[PDB]
Amino acid sequence: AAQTNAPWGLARISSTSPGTSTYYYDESAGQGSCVYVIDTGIEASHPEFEGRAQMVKTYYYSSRDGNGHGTHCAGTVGSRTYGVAKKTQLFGVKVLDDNGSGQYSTIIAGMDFVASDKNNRNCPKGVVASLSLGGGYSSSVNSAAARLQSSGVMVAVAAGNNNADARNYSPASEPSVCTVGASDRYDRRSSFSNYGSVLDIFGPGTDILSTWIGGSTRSISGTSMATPHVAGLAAYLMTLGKTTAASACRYIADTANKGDLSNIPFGTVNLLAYNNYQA
Repeated sequence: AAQTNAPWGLARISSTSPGTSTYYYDESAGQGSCVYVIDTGIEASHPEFEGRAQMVKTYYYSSRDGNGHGTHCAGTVGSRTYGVAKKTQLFGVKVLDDNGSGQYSTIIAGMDFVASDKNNRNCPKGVVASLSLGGGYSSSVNSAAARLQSSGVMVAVAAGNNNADARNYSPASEPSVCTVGASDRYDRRSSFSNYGSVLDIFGPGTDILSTWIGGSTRSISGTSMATPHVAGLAAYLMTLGKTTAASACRYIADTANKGDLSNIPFGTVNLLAYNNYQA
């Protein structure tokens, strides 16, 4: 299948060179997989989700996304026009308030919730969790992310937007999950992207067009935007049978475009997520 005039990040993950405009992908499109987006919520009524999105848990007064961040991330995972895995099932868990903030105790509860809730869902091709959030180092937050990964869920987390070593941020610094940095459309490390040896993979993160609340769209930037590219790619590869939740991060690294990024500090991997599609 091919989507012409795609957002640049989708085109980039299906190409060996920057500057293309077509997203090439297998028609299976993540069908039969499930992605939990743990964030500010999802506007599930957005036409771009086609009935495939559902809020399953909130830690606040409402399940509505009153911010937009979670709806944007979910759109990069699996919306029709802006998504990597266009037939996946999306589940929203609202651990961040409508200002985009949340306490660590609530974020931990949301991770433990997903590890249990997935056993009540029909996800024959596997389960992914996308965490576009983080803060200062916490061994309790790292431990919760490791539990979620151990329970059989492919966990992808943002490296953070401090132009610093991700070792000092959580859950970015948990080794057992997939830690995602951000790149721009000219194959540079995004100027805000964290770096360091704990990074596993880079994805498109600068000027990412996706869904927004009120049935709208907008472009924003962050490692928050790179993470759902990798989460959607994992769901897509699990549906194709190429990998499992336990090994998807390693498989994505193994099959990545290597050495193509600039402004990568010594000791950080030079790997850009790639779907290896062949017509």
